[PDB]
Amino acid sequence: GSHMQMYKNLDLLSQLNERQERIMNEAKKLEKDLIDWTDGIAREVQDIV
Repeated sequence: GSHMQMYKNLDLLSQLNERQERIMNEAKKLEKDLIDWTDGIAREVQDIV
């Protein structure tokens, strides 16, 4: 009845939380790639200069 409807809706959090964890993972990835890019370019430019 009303309670099961309520529980099914509360349970949609599962999918939303999956998405939140994906986006957080992609932000961490991006941060690490930006750092590694910057460090890698600096080493290369130092090699040139």
